[PDB]
Amino acid sequence: ATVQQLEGRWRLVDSKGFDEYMKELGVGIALRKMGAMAKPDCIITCDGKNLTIKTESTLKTTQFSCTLGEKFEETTADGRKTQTVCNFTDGALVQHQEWDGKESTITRKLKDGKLVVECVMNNVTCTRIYEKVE
Ligand SMILES: CN1CC[C@H](C(=O)O)[C@@H](c2ccccc2)c2cc(Br)ccc21
Repeated sequence: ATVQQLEGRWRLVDSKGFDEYMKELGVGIALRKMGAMAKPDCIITCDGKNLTIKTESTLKTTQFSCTLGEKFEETTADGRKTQTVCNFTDGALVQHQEWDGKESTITRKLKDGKLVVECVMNNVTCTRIYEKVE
């Protein structure tokens, strides 16, 4: 498994636990409803150690870029400003966020040709499955 194999445009086909993960983050109702109903595409690009992830939908689009292994300020969809680090480790892209004494991890991995995105904060989890599209 390599970080490059995650590259491309992917479209959301299934979600579980997302609303509860947003509740654990303390996301307010406006943003939770938009999350309930955006069916985004996730676009992953990686050039050596440079990574960009763009999550795109008519409701909401976010994008960040980083260097793998280097701490950076991420503005999240819900407007947190986190200190994030992304690494490709044990065959998954692991995005670790720390802010105001709190932490959350988002992992992205290939499983059976699908992109599986898993979020966790304080044992509250979400799992989102994306299929590779043109
Ligand atoms: C870190 N991600 C992972 C989960 C979601 C995804 O990429 O499918 C993502 C998101 C972004 C734009 C539109 C809908 C959902 C999201 C939304 C939010 Br409100 C908080 C974190 C978060």
